[PDB]
Amino acid sequence: HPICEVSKVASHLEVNCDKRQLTALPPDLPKDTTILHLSENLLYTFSLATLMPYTRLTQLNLDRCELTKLQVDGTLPVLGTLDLSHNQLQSLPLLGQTLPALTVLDVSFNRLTSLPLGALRGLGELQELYLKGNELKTLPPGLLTPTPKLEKLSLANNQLTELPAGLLNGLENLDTLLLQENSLYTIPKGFFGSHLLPFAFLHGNPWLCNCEILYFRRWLQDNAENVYVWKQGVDVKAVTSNVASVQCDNSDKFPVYKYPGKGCPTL
Amino acid sequence: HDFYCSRLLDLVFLLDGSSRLSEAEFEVLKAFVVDMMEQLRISQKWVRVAVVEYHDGSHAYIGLKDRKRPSELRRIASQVKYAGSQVASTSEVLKYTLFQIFSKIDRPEASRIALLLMASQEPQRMSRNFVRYVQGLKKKKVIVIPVGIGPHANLKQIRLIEKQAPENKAFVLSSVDELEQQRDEIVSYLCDLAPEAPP
Repeated sequence: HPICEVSKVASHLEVNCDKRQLTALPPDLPKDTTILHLSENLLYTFSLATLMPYTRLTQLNLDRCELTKLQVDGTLPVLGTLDLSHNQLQSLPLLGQTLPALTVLDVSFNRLTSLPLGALRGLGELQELYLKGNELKTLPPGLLTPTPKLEKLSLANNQLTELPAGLLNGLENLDTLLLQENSLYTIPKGFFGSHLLPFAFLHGNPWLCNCEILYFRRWLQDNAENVYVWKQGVDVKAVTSNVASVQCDNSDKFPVYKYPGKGCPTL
Repeated sequence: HDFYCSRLLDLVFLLDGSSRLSEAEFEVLKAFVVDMMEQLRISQKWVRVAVVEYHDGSHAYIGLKDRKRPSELRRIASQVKYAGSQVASTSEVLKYTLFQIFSKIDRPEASRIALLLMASQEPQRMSRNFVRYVQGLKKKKVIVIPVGIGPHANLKQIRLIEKQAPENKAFVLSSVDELEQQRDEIVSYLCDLAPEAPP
């Protein structure tokens, strides 16, 4: 092919159209094309329907493409991975109908202010959802209902002030929750329920240490081993275990798990 | 430079970042890695890799999907900052790898190996779920090749490994000075574990 690269990696037919200023999808690409890289180009907009010709398309990358609008037509039978990270999308598109096989969705680092109700309808197979680095303030109620097979959720780095109490309902396979760097202050009663959740990041939050942070206190106490800190160092990333990071808003960086709850109700 | 193969491989490096290894000795481990890398087509196309130095939590320097020219990698890998901490939870880095490295299965036909460079012994309070992880990993077709080093290598953990699966063959070295010695032999066993790769 003329513009993009091709290369049979094992049993996958990978195509690279990355970082070459493209504005829109090239023409006649391989008919086996399983993977497509369109990163770092200049598209500002795209339309998944134009990909239907690629009936083998297992994976797609449209990251760093200025996308401010994403048309979602027709249907992509087998697409399981969709990267839309590092774009300028004002609003999360409804992938459900068109991407039935999606298991990984990444819209981290965009301009998202809110997620429409039923935003995820139709994505049952979904396992990883990343919405880190956005401007969401609150969430829809049954947001994650359409997706009970979910293993990772990232809502870190947003301006969220409160979570939907039954946000993790149905998720009995969730193994990573990322919420560090947000505006949360309390945690709904029985919000974590009874799953194991080996990885949860809750640091970087103005936690309001009052009588209503108590469910969250005990919880932390029984999960010290499950609370980690995320540190990036432009050449290194670090996930470190530290329940102590979840600290009290004003209370001099006071560990929320150690908050006495003095004077609070008995039960 | 001796013998050297190229295959469908997803190799993870786990370097002990405890004090049981001098800074000077850390370098000799880093060297060991840079070599291991050279003897392998570096690319997200044949042999992907990752370098994580641990102790309290992991410190990811490279990732399997990280797109950077081989030259670039080898460097970074070598610029891995000495930690020398007192603790290095083996249970932690494996909990980490199980869920943060091999959570999903991208290249299903390739082999996976978690070269575990142990030089110390983690505080027993942290091993409660150790086995789980090794199991959950094996369940993901991930092969763990623990490579004990020095007088403080946690043998029981290297042993518990060896017997969780056949490919979980262990390797012991009196010191870092003995890596450049075993290097080849090791990268061998790897070759015989993963499928051939076309140039």
